[PDB]
Amino acid sequence: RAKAKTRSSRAGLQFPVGRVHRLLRKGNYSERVGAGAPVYLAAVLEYLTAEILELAGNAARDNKKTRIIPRHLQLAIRNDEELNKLLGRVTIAQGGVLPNIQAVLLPK
Amino acid sequence: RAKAKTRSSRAGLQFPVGRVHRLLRKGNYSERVGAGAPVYLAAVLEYLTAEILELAGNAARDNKKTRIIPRHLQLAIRNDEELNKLLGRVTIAQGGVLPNIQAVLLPKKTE
Amino acid sequence: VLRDNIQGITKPAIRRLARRGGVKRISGLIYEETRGVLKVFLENVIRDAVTYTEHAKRKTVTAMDVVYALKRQGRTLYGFGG
Amino acid sequence: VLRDNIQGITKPAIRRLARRGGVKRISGLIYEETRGVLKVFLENVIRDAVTYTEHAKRKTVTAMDVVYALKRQGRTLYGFGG
Amino acid sequence: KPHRYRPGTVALREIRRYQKSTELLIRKLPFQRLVREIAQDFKTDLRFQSSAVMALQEACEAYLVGLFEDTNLCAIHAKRVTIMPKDIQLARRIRGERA
Amino acid sequence: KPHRYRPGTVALREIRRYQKSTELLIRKLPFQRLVREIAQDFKTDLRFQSSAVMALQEACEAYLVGLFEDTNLCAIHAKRVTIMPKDIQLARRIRGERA
Amino acid sequence: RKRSRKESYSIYVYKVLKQVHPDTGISSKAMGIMNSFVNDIFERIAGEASRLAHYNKRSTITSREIQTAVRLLLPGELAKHAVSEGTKAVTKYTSAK
Amino acid sequence: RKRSRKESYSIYVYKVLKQVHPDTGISSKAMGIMNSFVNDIFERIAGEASRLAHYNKRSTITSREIQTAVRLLLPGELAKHAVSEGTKAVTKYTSAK
DNA sequence: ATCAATATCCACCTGCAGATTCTACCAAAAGTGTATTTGGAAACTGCTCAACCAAAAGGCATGTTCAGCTGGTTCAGCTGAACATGCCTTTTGATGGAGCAGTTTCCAAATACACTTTTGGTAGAATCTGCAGGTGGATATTGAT
DNA sequence: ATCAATATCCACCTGCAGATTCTACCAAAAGTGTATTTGGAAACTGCTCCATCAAAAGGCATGTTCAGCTGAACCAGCTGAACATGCCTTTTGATGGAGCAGTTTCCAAATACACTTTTGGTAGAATCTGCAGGTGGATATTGAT
Repeated sequence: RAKAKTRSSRAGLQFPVGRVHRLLRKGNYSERVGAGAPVYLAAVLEYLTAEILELAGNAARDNKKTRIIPRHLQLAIRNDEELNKLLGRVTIAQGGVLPNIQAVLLPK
Repeated sequence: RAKAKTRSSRAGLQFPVGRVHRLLRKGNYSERVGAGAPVYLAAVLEYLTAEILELAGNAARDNKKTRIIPRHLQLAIRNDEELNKLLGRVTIAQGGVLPNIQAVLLPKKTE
Repeated sequence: VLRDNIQGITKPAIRRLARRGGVKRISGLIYEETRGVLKVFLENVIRDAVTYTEHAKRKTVTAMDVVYALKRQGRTLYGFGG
Repeated sequence: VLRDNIQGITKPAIRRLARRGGVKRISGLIYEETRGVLKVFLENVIRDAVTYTEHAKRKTVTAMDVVYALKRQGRTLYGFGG
Repeated sequence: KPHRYRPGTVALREIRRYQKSTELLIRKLPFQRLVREIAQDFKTDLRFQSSAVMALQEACEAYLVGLFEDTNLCAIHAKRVTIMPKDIQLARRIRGERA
Repeated sequence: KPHRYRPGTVALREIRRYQKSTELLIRKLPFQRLVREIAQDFKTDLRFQSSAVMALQEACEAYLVGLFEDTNLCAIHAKRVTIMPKDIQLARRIRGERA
Repeated sequence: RKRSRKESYSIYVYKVLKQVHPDTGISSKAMGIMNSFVNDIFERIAGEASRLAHYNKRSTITSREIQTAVRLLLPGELAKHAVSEGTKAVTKYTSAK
Repeated sequence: RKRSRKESYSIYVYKVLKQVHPDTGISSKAMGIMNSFVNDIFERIAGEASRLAHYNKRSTITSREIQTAVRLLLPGELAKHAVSEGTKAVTKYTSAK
């Protein structure tokens, strides 16, 4: 009975591999689930989470705020071409819009 | 060993209830499937087929054709508001479009 | 109150929304059209939300019912669970 | 000599398509924009089609790969199987 | 004589102000009443959670802002600065919101 | 002197003719060559089924006709009858085809 | 001896067509379009039913989930007539055991 | 004694945030938004992997289907960096048995 | 109105490519019987919602002023629609091998599945600190001149 | 270009409203050992795909002409932005009791599964006929007169 290790630590990840495995089994996605699928998926979710938080933290520093709020997430997403494509039809609650005024109407 | 009666005839339907049941089991939709689900679904699919074929046969008679071709299916769908909504983002191969010309560019009246 | 209805969605609130949209000047006839458009959107969403409600044999519409109704119209909403 | 091969989608074919769209008069600059638009659309579809090809370990692009690629772009196509 | 800003300057100030903040711009109570009236015609004696109403308000507001954005681009396209019903009808027609 | 129709009448005849028929309007072979080049930039020595090419052709033409319809509405909206690149860019921007 | 086996809804569509319009045929392409249509509606309904069952912590898909899915996906009178046909079919099935 | 148990991704998001920006907190609403986000991407990927498996008559979902789904759903460089991380993770797992 | 050069509708004919039907083999659809598990229904409970008065207070209604916005009118390039002309790119068999999509059969190998043993994650309680709210001055933004 | 009158920042204090951390425990993660399906390696094979010719003809690439079109000013209403004043729906704080969302438990009825057994579905072969082309004629449109 060797000591209890977990898969997130073995894979070098923070996200929970085991829970993702259970969620795949439970949800009628496939009859069986391979060992590598939840590791790969967890890694992808971790990378994307880090990227969003990175940009929101940058936006947070521009506003001199130490805590991330939804506004900073909306600004991060809409200012990133690829995230905007991925989330082009998604509504971020309490996000607002980008300070974008069409140039021709702003004053002489 | 009583004689073989199909589920379709018992339901008074033409579509195959048994095949639909097999397709629900095979496809990871639910772990188990109730007996009434495939009957209901088969009835809905049969009704919609009858509606489309009905409108398509009317369009066929309009063009003096006895055989339904894809064109008639496109005309049937786009001229029916509810089918157009259901299939609004669907492309019918070899379907074409409706003879729709925007009214203001077609020729002048005092002519 | 003036219609017991959508007219409680006053002109200045619609103006504010247009301002957030970057609109500088607004015709007087826009307001009723916007109200109708809003009413249609709402009707479809509420219809689906209530349908989910009815399926569960519940008499209370939850936030999740709305999120799913919005999801099927391609307007996924984040922040209210799921 | 051939013409970078995008040019085989000739001006008269685009004109015909515009005619099916109910378009009566067409500026000379439309054609290049249309070619770029078509290329983008095609690029995305074939990319997904080839991805489906690679996953199946097949060397022949089938109609089903295209149909699925189109499905994921919200442009479901009927008439070529499935 | 009172100080007076020319037409458009204050509108721009409101645009910058409301695009900087995120608070909801529609009143909570009439929205709840509208929701309840519409729901009444489908099923009687329904109740609503407060977060369901906040979700609907957020969805409605995000939908309308997006439509005013598309409308403004259509208006600007016609060499105008005033949005009109035909611009809204155009935006909704092109998105396929066929009503 | 040769008989001569005014500008617009035959264009209208072409509209009625092509809206009555369903035949493919783009040439098969150039489309095949375009497809093979693009695919070559993703993966080498790929082959294609003929029905895959026909499916792509149907999709392309349905997409373009829909875009030209929206473009025409945008042109008419600007009190014009001639479509211009800015009309296409507007139509694609409103659909969210951001490219 | 090799020969595989590919299923379609062709024979059933043709039976329904003969029921609604006895004096009328159909091309092979149109039958293919109808088969594609049927497959699409099948997946849409089953997928929606699946999400409802998951949201309500329900492991079974019954005729209730189908009915609800139909009311959500189809508009007005089309939904009402289809639901009526499904209900009548289920009552006929349950009676004639 | 009654008390239920609602799971969330909150603790893992907070750990990642402290790894990327040690001197930064996060509100509860934003955390809820991130949890919703994760659930959405989960459902999208698993659903796409499921369809790929069904089309190729395969009953097993492997890291290959995840990879393919990722390449289809995510664009360009985002896909390349995420895919790289997944491959790295599976490689570390398989070696540290 | 008149009237002549093209386009299109319509009557009829023809034959062959694809629609329709017939006949065979078998994978899949029903029937029995048995084992599994789960959905309906009843009891309970405390979390949440509908009603609901008081007040305060920030927002909305109506009316007035007038500034510049919009659509009607008109006019000088202009350029993109039709034809004519020639030509050369695309169509439609025909060949004709190359290679690969199935198809089957075997076998290590990845993984469900029952059981056992911990321990990570979350629900409630105890500290904590970043910014909501308020305010005091220091500059940025436009209108009239 | 500068004064006048607002707007909004630059900066600070406070304390409190959520936000972070501590403690507990139990439900899910993880280990162990058995049983069961599955991906892939290799052999067969014949269906379909790239490449080539071949002869033609139908679309298209170039060039020529001018008719409505596009943009562009000018200006006469005209109606839609801003503010005052003032009235009031909406909002915040309470209150509190009622219904039901949600959890727990039990059991007839619903349903998976293994074996068996008949037969509806489908593939290829054999009809057969509806419409793609083709011929001729008869209205019906544009456009100059």
